[PDB]
Amino acid sequence: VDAFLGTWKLVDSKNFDDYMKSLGVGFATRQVASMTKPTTIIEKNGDILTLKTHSTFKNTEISFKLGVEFDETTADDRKVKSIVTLDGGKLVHLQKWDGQETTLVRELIDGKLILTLTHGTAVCTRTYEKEA
Repeated sequence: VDAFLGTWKLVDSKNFDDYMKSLGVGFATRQVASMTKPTTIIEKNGDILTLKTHSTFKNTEISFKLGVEFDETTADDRKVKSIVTLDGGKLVHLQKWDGQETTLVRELIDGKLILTLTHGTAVCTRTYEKEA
């Protein structure tokens, strides 16, 4: 997990508004979150991986041990069971709640954190460059 550890600012968000409508997010939060560029910062302690998404809405902190499902409240106010494991340098995250489940697949392509947000026929592929 070493290549993840660093500060990362949003460079591109392809298909963001299509993913936000598939989940159920109203027009003012859907438009302000596309204008916002949030800073994802992955850190370490002793197996406790602290991923801090610093947005102009609510700052979400997730603390995770690689193969452990944890109950978490999101920035859109939702109880979600959150299972992230490492697949050869790839944090394959799955947040699941009452029929609806979104995958947050984070993959290093040429020093860039590619956050692939897939739900109901709308994949938002988000390029982040390293600011560390």
